[PDB]
Amino acid sequence: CTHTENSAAYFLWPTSNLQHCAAEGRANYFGNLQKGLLPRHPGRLPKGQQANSLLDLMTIRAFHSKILRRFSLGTAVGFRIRKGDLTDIPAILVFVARKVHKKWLNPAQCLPAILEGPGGVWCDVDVVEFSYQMFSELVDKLCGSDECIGSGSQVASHETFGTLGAIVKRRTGNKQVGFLTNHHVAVDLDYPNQKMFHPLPPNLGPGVYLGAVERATSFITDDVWYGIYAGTNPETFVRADGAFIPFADDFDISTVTTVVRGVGDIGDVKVIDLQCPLNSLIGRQVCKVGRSSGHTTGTVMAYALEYNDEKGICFFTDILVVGENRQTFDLEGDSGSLIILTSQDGEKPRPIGIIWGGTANRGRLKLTSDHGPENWTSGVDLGRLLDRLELDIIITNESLQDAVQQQR
Amino acid sequence: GCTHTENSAAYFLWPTSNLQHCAAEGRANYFGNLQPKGQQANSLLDLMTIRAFHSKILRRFSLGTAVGFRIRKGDLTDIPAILVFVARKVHKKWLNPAQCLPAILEGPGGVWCDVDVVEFSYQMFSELVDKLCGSDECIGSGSQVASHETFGTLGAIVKRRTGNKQVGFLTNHHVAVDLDYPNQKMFHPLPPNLGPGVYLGAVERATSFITDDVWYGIYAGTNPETFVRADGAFIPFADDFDISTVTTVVRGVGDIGDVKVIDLQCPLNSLIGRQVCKVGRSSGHTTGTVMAYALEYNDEKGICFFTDILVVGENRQTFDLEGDSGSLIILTSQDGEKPRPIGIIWGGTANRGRLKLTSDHGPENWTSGVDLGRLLDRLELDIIITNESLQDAVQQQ
Amino acid sequence: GCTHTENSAAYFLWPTSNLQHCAAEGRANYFGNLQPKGQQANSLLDLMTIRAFHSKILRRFSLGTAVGFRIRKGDLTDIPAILVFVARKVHKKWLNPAQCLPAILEGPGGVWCDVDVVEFSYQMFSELVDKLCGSDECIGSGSQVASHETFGTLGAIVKRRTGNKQVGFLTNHHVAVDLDYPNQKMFHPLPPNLGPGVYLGAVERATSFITDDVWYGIYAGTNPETFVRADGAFIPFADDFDISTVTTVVRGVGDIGDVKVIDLQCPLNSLIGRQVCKVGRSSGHTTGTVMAYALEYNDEKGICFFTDILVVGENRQTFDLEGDSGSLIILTSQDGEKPRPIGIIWGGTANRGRLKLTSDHGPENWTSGVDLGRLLDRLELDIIITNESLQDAVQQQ
Amino acid sequence: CTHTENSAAYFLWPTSNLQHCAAEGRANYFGNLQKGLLPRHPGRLPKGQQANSLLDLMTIRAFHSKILRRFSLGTAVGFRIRKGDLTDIPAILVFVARKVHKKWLNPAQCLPAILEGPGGVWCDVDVVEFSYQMFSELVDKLCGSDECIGSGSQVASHETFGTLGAIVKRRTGNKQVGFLTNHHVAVDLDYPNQKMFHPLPPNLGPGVYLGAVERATSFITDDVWYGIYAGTNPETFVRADGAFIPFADDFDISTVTTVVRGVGDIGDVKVIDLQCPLNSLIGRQVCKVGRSSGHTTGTVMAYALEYNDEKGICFFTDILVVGENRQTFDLEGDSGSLIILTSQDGEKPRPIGIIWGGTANRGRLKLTSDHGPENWTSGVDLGRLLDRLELDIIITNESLQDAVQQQR
Ligand SMILES: Nc1ncnc2c1ncn2[C@@H]1O[C@H](COP(=O)(O)OP(=O)(O)OP(=O)(O)O)[C@@H](O)[C@H]1O
Ligand SMILES: Nc1ncnc2c1ncn2[C@@H]1O[C@H](COP(=O)(O)OP(=O)(O)OP(=O)(O)O)[C@@H](O)[C@H]1O
Ligand SMILES: Nc1ncnc2c1ncn2[C@@H]1O[C@H](COP(=O)(O)OP(=O)(O)OP(=O)(O)O)[C@@H](O)[C@H]1O
Ligand SMILES: Nc1ncnc2c1ncn2[C@@H]1O[C@H](COP(=O)(O)OP(=O)(O)OP(=O)(O)O)[C@@H](O)[C@H]1O
Ligand SMILES: [Mg+2]
Ligand SMILES: [Mg+2]
Ligand SMILES: [Mg+2]
Ligand SMILES: [Mg+2]
Repeated sequence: CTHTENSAAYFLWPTSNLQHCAAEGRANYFGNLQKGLLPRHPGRLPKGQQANSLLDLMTIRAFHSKILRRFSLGTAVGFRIRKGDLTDIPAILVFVARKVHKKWLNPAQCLPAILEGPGGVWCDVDVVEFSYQMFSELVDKLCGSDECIGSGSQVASHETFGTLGAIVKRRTGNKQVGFLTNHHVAVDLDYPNQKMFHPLPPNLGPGVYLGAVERATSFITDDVWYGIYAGTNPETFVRADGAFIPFADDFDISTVTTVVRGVGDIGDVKVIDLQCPLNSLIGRQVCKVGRSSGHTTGTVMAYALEYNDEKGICFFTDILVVGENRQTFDLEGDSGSLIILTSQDGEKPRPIGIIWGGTANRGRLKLTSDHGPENWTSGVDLGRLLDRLELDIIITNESLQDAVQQQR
Repeated sequence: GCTHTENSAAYFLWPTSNLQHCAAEGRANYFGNLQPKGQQANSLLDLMTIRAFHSKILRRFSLGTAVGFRIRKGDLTDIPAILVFVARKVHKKWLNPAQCLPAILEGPGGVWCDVDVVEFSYQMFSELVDKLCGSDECIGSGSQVASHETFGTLGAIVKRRTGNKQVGFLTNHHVAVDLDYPNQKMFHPLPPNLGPGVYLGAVERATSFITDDVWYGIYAGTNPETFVRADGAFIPFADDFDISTVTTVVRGVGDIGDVKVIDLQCPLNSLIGRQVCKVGRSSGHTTGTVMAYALEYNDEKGICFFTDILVVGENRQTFDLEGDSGSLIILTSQDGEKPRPIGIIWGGTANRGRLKLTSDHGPENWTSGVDLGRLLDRLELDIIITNESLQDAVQQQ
Repeated sequence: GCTHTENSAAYFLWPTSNLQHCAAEGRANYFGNLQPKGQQANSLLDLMTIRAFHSKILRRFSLGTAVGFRIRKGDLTDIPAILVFVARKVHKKWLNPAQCLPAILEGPGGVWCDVDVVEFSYQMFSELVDKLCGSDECIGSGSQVASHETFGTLGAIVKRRTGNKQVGFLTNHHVAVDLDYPNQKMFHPLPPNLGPGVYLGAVERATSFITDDVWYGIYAGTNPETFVRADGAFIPFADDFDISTVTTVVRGVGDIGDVKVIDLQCPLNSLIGRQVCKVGRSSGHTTGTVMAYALEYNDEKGICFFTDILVVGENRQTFDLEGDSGSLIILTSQDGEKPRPIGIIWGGTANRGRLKLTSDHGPENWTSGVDLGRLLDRLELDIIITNESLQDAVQQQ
Repeated sequence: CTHTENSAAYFLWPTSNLQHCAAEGRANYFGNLQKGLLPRHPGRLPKGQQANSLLDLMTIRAFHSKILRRFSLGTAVGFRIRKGDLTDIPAILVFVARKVHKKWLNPAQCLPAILEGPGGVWCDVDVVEFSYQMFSELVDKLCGSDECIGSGSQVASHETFGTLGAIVKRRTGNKQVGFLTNHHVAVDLDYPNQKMFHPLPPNLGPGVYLGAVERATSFITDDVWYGIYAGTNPETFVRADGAFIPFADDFDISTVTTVVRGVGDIGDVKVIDLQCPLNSLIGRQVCKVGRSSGHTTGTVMAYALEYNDEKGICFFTDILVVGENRQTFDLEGDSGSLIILTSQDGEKPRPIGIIWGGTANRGRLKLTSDHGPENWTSGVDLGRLLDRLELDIIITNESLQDAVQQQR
């Protein structure tokens, strides 16, 4: 062979947040916030100090998380939901096993309507009750009837199967062309390789060998992923689930399309800037094309969903989506699907995330009294995922052909 | 220390009165002594007396019996009848004479009735259901009440007639009781391990089975071990529970009148065929029809079991779902009178019973209800039906 | 009809006394008021008082506690001690100061004791076993007694002190009770659906949990919901049962003396370390050692549970098997006196508890026993220990 | 091909006992017995009228079966067991869920000590409490290590496996040479064929194709099998389980031995004459060589075991064996093993049965107070089984070679 490739199943597990200095760095940050707080009057809050960004909301939530998570199942940041509808009121969402009348809650349990954080920036606190295939020509094509491979296509390891998310290329090294899907779909620890096939692996049925997972990430610290401390727990991780599969050397890349079937041509990834106005993400209509539920549409309901489970480990998921018109946004098997902003002004729809859709990252949510609870879906921030995997999205077939010729 | 006395032990009483020789011989003597233009049955007592006397031939090739009105082509008649439930109703051509049920039975004293054959076997969302399950500012009939593992519906606001005369509520036995626990604490709408809620109190007393002669005042059959399913539980409100948050209204129904005793000697149509309703935590407000009374057991034990009230929901819809256990069964208003409660739903629904009425539809669910007048007597409870009477009951505890 | 009155309903009482504010405040007031050459504990009361006062720090990193004598290198000492049960006993090098248990605790009044750490967790064939299981011409302590699904051992011949003063027997609660059944009939040795046997009678009354202050006469701990596992059931003999076939002897032991009350103020070695025996339907005659008293709960409820007696069988053999539930725990004769019963086996054994004593052997089974004196008081029963006293009891029913 | 073979899975099920005349024939027999009974005194029974045969005992049992089976789990005929030992006292054995003292039984339940039947013949009634691998060089050889096939060898269909019982030849038709095993081991209804292999079928491991089941019987009426009515039920059947497998046309019969390994050369089948003295069967020591437990020894404890289960169907099993010295006589997998009388006077051991060892034909029995219950085994009467299948046993290798040359 020409160059040396890694020939070992090799695993690195996080230890940085377990260094006394790394925990002290987080403790010092919140100690600083606490030392300077000087909370405002028993009273009125100025409008210019109202939170106006994801980062504004996430810092208020982190600062007040002990009281917030004492009698709740989780929190996220977004807009207050009132009578089932999104308002334009910036808010921390507090998820509860069941919303009950104030009269059945002592004052310690009853959430406040307003929280003021460090620097005087304040926001609303909203209470949301919360818990943790299709037949069409499109679904047929995604699962094997189509002459091309692309976003939405079924991708299968020996064990599980999911949805190809995007056509991508490595920024460094061999600069190989491949695809992005989620890590759980693509990986099984009982095997030394992770081969992927479309539509099925040889033990289960017909299919072409697409290539094998080269690298994948599951957990990333919040301070590395978001650039801030998103909570006070020294062990805080984002489920940054993602796997990169370089196309096999004898796989015909001319069968790959960069089009998202059912959507059309998409634009470049839209990064989530934590400092821009909330309404460029929260409340935006999204769509996804998956091998299980085909094309669906939904609403981004919240960002940076937090969950505290068995040990003193805090877990974040980036994007919370609910399907429109009381239809589920996804099903099991849609994991890896691209989460795409629908066009507002005629611009190409742009991807913002990839469906996580896994172990505990699908559940139910209650919005109205006249109808049953609704499924919610979780997504990983795509701009951040591409950064950690060091990949670029390829959005045109002309750019795909250039990228193939430029592999080394 | 404390001022008054109350339960400090989980203490169980089990029935033994019917196992006495003299008790069984009294029952055998009654029937042994007893053994067509006959002044034909006009009351529940008349039908139950005929069925008890003929229970042996009736139970031989059947799944159980009840009393009511003959059902013909799926419609209730006004013909007084013993209903005989069978696993499958088949043409008379396929039955030997011993198996084919009669059309008429004559009982002691010449009182007679008809015999009818019925084929038989043993979540909703709304603003109302949301109020019952935690969104309302009050607790009352229909509210979700929860033990650590099981959930049901509060039936009535009640007061004990004796002892500490405590105010509390009535619900069903095993919505309220978990045998892994030494106490029986109940919450609205959820226990703390599952979600938020107010601690209501704990079960103080409950009853499950009662002998037929004590419950009905008559021998309901020839089996010396005959019992009635009487699964009711009484929960006194906790010392720190604010009873000013309690309503005596039945939301979705309104103010109710006093309990309507089921008198076995009154005309059959004052109970059979009557329209009823219920407000429950799972299905909200539903409407149904009383189809039968005093249904027997078919569970192979060797022991007769009775259930008081059989209800089928109107327009082929289910009258109750699981979680409606404990809801009040209420006679709907007919001539302007306040609706009056006659029973309480016995939970069921782990293995539902269904009955076949017409050939063009599948079988329909049926609901069991416990006779409320008799249940209140056995637990020595008075129902409280106005908020002013409730304030009085609180002061008198 | 009948002449005397008896139970006609399955009726359940559940404890609520400890849920009163005044009851819990009395307990909190007692301990709040309370808060090394100290006249060091000499009785069960002394140890239980120290353990209750320090229960919070003791229960923080432990699976439960009991009182007795320190165990050192697997052998019982005569050193009065609180035993602290842990999931695994580890070297002090691996414990922070908050976790490492003390060696000495001083309680109210300066009374002190030792603190000991024990690692812990929650068929035989013979001529005797054949006699107990149906081959003997008599029924007595040790005989197999069976419900429709569960089987156990008859504990004692007893008489009710009040009401009908009926003669019957004492056994454990859930050998005797099946919650699917309205009655609780028991047979020797098998119910009719399984094999031949004589109908003994049915359960009349039973108790499972009792508050600690009512059972022990003291607060056994700081938890306002503290209960004792008191699972005993009383079965009056059936009207047609021939009590002349009943013996008061304990086969394999002999004539027993009266129940030996466990007095909390007497010296510890009159109970702790005492040799005991038991005659049970599954393991026949076994011998064991009383290792501890008043063991606490560790079951995460939020509720303290107590068990009275902890027994480990001698020579590394099990003291009981499943089916021995209900056997009498009897102090063996030491100076010629008749053996005297002190407890009754609480069944267990679905998920046995074991404790580690030495490093060269696996963990050993331990047996739970219920304090017999207190159980008899709570069910208002007198034990009958001679056949002449039994004839008297029969005549006086 | 030369001659025509059956090319269909074809099933015949008994209907004869359902004819009104066949039920009347049985009813008339017991009606005759009842009409003439004239029972003896409240008292003494003559010795010359004491039952002295299997047939004597079986007729007393049939005549009195209503009272016998009212409070019992089954009956058999044999010798009274007293304090765990066989006596020489002819008796009906009555099997009970548990033996209890008389004092716990009303007089209706308590069995009598004596029963007198038609003709004045009488017998004892005995009460018995009752309910429903190994590593050695021999077991290795039986399961595949041996160079030969013979009695005791493992024989496997695709699903189950058992023990080859005897080398046999058909009395009629093609007169093919093959082997006898039990029907349940050899047969599965989901397949059209029943191929048998030693030691394993191809889906499970290595093995040679032995041939396929040609014919098998499961249930035979008592009056056909025993030559008498063994009970009053118009639906009475013997579990006459047996399957005949002719050796495949390309199977090398020179690999077959007629020796019973661990026993030696055996004699001809010993028929069970229902009129001969009881002690030529009851109480006799037996042995069996099976693929699961190898060579074991046991005692014939009883004959014509009766069982009444769900419908009004009475079932008989011929031979009841208990292992010696509290060792189990067989295990699952020994089904089909030959049940052989050990030598008394130096004569070759002779086979009397074949282990049924199946659905409900193994259970436990209590004999002593100082020890736990013991396993019992069931066998099918071999002389009768060979008659119904029309087969002869081959007991010498010289006779085997003659039989092969004489196949047509
Ligand atoms: N810890 C809690 N658990 C459950 N319910 C709670 C809790 N704290 C508050 N609530 C309920 O949530 C209510 C506030 O809900 P929320 O903040 O969503 O109001 P809103 O957005 O103005 O209106 P809407 O309820 O229609 O969304 C309180 O009035 C109370 O009934
Ligand atoms: N033991 C039995 N098991 C099953 N079916 C029986 C049995 N005995 C009678 N039947 C059937 O039930 C019929 C009687 O039905 P039933 O008494 O309900 O009549 P109906 O009320 O006049 O009419 P409908 O069938 O419309 O209700 C018999 O004619 C026979 O076909
Ligand atoms: N919370 C705890 N969990 C587990 N092990 C503990 C804990 N606290 C103390 N220990 C261990 O138990 C030891 C004390 O044991 P213990 O009191 O039984 O001593 P001993 O009776 O003198 O000797 P022996 O170990 O022979 O019984 C400590 O030295 C420590 O190793
Ligand atoms: N229906 C029955 N169910 C259970 N046990 C019974 C029944 N009828 C009788 N017995 C018991 O069986 C006893 C008779 O047993 P059996 O006929 O085996 O006696 P045996 O052979 O002389 O002695 P051994 O009991 O030592 O075998 C009776 O005394 C009685 O205790
Ligand atoms: Mg809201
Ligand atoms: Mg009808
Ligand atoms: Mg120690
Ligand atoms: Mg015997």
